[PDB]
Amino acid sequence: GMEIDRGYISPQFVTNQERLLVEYDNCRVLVTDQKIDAIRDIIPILEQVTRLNAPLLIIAEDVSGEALATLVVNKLRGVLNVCAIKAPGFGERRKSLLQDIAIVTGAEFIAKDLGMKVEQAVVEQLGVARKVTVANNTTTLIADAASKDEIEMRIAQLKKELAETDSVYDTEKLSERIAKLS
Repeated sequence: GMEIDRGYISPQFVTNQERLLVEYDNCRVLVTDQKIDAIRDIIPILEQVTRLNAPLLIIAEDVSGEALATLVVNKLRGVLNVCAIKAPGFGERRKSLLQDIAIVTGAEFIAKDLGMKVEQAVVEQLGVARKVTVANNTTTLIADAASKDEIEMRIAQLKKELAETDSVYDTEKLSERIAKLS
């Protein structure tokens, strides 16, 4: 499946005690490049997802403070299965990867540059992954919600970048991104 080089933000999210893994089926996915720290930011979507009986994976710039504390407590006390991971990479590269993840999961990228805020997120904006496995250092998503036209559009976009790039690093990352999308 599709791998992300980031693991769980807290080990308290673990569902598999023996393997120290988070293991979800049919998981809803929040995709954002915003930091989630204030409890007010996370409460609305948490309330909505709790009603749905679905697991939730949160991908954000970071999750910390009271917002993280609220997530761990709701998981530990059996309200819902939820896990947070950091968005991969940095800067424009992080943005590009989140766009990829949004496409693959059919999520709306709650992007800071477009003025989208986590506080007004609704379930409609969440993506879905068939299988989610979160380890301490990596995450693997299996998804079937992607529009194949969107995938082909994205690959065409990345194709031009790959043909044009002259660095080994970007050559490696772009060619592997096209693989993750394919």
